[PDB]
Amino acid sequence: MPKNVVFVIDKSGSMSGRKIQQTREALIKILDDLSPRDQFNLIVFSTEATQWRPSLVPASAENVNKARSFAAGIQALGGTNINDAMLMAVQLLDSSNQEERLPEGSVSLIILLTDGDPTVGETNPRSIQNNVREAVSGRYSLFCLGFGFDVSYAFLEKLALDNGGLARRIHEDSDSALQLQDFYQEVAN
Amino acid sequence: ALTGLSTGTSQNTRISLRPGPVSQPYHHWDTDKYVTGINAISHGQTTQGVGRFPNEKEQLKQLQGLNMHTYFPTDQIERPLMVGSVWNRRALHYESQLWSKIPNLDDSFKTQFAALGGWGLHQPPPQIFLKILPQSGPIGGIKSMGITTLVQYAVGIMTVTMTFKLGPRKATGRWN
Amino acid sequence: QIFLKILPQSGPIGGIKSMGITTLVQYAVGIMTVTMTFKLGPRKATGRWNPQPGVYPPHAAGHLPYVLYDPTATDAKQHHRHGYEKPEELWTAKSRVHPL
Amino acid sequence: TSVNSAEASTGAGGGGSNPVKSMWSEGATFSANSVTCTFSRQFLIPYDPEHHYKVFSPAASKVCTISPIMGYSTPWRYLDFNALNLFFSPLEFQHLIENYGSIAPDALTVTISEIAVKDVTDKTGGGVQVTDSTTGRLCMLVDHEYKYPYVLGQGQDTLAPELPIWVYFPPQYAYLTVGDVNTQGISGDSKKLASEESAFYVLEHSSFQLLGTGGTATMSYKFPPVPPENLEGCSQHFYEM
Amino acid sequence: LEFQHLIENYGSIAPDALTVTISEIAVKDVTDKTGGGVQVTDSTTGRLCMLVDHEYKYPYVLGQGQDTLAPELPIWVYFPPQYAYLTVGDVNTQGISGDSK
Amino acid sequence: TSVNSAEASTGAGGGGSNPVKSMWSEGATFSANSVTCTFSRQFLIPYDPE
Amino acid sequence: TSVNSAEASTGAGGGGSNPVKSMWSEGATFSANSVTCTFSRQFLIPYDPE
Amino acid sequence: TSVNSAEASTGAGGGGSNPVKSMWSEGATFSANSVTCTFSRQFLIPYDPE
Amino acid sequence: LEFQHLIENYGSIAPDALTVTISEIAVKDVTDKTGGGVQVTDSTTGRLCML
Repeated sequence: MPKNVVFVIDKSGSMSGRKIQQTREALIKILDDLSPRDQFNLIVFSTEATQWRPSLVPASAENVNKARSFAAGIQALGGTNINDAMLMAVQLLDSSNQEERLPEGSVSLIILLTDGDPTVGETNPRSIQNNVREAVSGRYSLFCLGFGFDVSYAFLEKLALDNGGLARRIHEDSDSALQLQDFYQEVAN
Repeated sequence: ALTGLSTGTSQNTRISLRPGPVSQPYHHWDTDKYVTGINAISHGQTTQGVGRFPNEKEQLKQLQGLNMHTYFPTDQIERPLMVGSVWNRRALHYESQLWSKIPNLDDSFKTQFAALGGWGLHQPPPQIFLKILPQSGPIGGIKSMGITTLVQYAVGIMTVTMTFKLGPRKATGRWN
Repeated sequence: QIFLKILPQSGPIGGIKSMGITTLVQYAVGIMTVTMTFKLGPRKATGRWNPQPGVYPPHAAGHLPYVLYDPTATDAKQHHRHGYEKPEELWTAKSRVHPL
Repeated sequence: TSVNSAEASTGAGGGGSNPVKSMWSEGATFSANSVTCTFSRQFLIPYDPEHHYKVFSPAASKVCTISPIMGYSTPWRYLDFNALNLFFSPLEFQHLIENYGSIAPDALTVTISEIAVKDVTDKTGGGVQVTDSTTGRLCMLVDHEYKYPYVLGQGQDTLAPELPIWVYFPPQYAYLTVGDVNTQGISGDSKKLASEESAFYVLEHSSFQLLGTGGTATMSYKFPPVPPENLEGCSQHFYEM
Repeated sequence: LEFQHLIENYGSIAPDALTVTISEIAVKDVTDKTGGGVQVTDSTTGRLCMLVDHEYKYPYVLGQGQDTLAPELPIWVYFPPQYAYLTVGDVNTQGISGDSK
Repeated sequence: TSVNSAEASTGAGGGGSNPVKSMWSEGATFSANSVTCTFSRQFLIPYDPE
Repeated sequence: TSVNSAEASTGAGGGGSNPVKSMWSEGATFSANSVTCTFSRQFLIPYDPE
Repeated sequence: TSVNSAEASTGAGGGGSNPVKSMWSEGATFSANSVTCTFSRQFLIPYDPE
Repeated sequence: LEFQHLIENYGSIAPDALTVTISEIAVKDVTDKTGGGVQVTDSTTGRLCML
């Protein structure tokens, strides 16, 4: 199946060093192996939420190269606004229902990576669980990646379970880029 | 579970009363054996491990040894406070606390010495509270700043001077 | 009224190219200490036999006001206050009363 | 160009100068009728990123306390030096017990000196670097009035380091208060909720000193008259007189 | 607690005197931090302008029930309001629209 | 070379010293005929770029 | 490690302190027989490289 | 975040202040019986590495 | 030269008095330099212990 994949990536100041490098390296390799029929976008979150294209764009040779350059250029931005980040990614996938009705037959997938708990905007985790499930409404699966042990993983597991997906732990080690690739290959096709 | 001297509303809802009154030992060399009280507190352990305890030999000498029975002709370990009682307190030791605050309840009996050692005081050495004054990070024309604090820590030197009053040694009549 | 602003500081002008005109990014902090003296009248003498009404502290919508509490210990519904709560009435004095 | 162009040269940042003299004061001075014991420790007070007051409120449901405890944790640290071995080196304590018949506490002075509030920032090439702050302030509150719950002298693992070569990390100030036991719904488990009697203390509501870098402040205390500890034992059983 | 003590122990209250002290002023320079973000340093040449309008020259905007007060808790940083005020003027019709400024 | 070469060492910038004492003044002092109320707040005035 | 590891924290450079007071002097003071007029401007003198 | 986020703003390092007054002394003062000649030059003494 | 002068001009020598002065103390902070290596700055809070 062609798929509509949205990646939501923490860019908190805690990601500085190996975690940001390994996350970027995994995203470059994931972008490089994307098929020409897929559609995608990238959301970064920190204290501020920022999106690469604000909508789903096709995995053209130009768009994949521009996305890889964006993945290389982005810098860390302090705090952690997980609620806005997820809602923005969800909003971009839900654009399929109205603005872009031609990719409705594609498989939609939302992938979130974080190393920490919410610290900016809505930080009540029960409210965030409500906000995500009411937005997604069972339309697609949410895969939450907990990078490290400095995060409430049970919050990430419950959120993925409520939305047709599963959570996965990424261990802070030398192989974290491979661990991200290994997980993505499970859901890539 | 909570062993030793304790008080509360049930077996499950208790506080420890260790080490118990200063008027009784919780560790001493008995004649061929170290005896340790169920109420004993350890000033750390020799490695959990073997406890580190004062040797309360001056209490053992004056009928205050551990497992001292009193017979009322009937056999019990408890001795009431009697009129005309004499006893030794638990010895001060190198690692003992120096004071504790006597709780300002209405009344008390012989609170001059705290159970953990040192002196009971109604007005003990005052608490000195320290914190770093928080400093705001920048707000203004820079975008996305949020509210932040400056990363600051403090160091310094605490110098503590304590004067102790010292009594003279008692004169010795012994030959040996 | 006490008016405060930071004195603007000019950025560099000179041999460096393309500088334009800029201001130094500066902000100010400090401590505002405000001392206010109030004149206080004495309480009126009470002739009553029966006690005056209690000077009750005011009531909160949940639990108790002005005390930091753990909202997970209480069935109050003011979790959005995170366990520090204002009273729902304004605290007004005038609890004690005297004849006319 | 680069300073590395000279291989035996290092870059220099032109830092400030501060020709202050201060003392490291340590040791016991014995006299016929008293000893004056001084110890010094370096202390460190950490960066606290959010100066929250928190309610300390464990649940209760194996021996529990008689009721569930409740208290408050504050952003303040405090100094704990309530142990005899801080004041005497092992030699000095030997000298005390060898030469004197009794000991009692007489007077206490606490001096905080060489305060440095230190800014932290990112270092070139990663990590952090530290600089002395002229605007940073150390808050010192000395509670001569005993306004605030007294938590010293409880056998807690909070003391100044036993060796003078170790940095004191003063404990976070937190205390327990009375409250009301509230049943946690159907479970029958209990928590102590705050009640009108529960004392919530905000130390920032009092006046305290703001000390800059290089600042010094001193507390002094006199002990009440107390019975001396007898350092000498008995050569007789009282029941064998 | 102090307000409880006031209303428990006294029959009346009136304002008497006020002192405002601004102290521990720091004008802080900001610059880029290594590795991104910003870092702050204390400025010896930065100046905080303080104007106290004892003469009431300037339009008085205090005491209007506005959301401008110092924080209720001592643990919170005051962000003093921007000074702005209303003045008289002439109502001019915005052309054909009949709307007015 | 780098200061990171010692793993338990941090770089130091040699900042300035300022041995000033100041008060955080807070609290109500009551008397028979008056109360003196003091509060302190930290304030921040933002960068205004224009 | 990095100061960015705390998301609500900023690095601090520990700059100097200078508790000087100075006046911005402006305004006309009129009198029966004279006026004293004061104005103040910030000035900037640029870097001259040669 | 960056100080570059405001385009008309520059970073500031909070350097020190030194309100010293000094003279650049130059010129000949002639008199009937003598002249006093003063000149000033800035001098530079280089880094000597050894 | 001074030792030559001593032995040329005097019949005996004995030590009399000593003064040691430590001056111009600088406790110097070290940190990473831009582009690698380290750079040094003078510390106002650093202390030299003299016993």
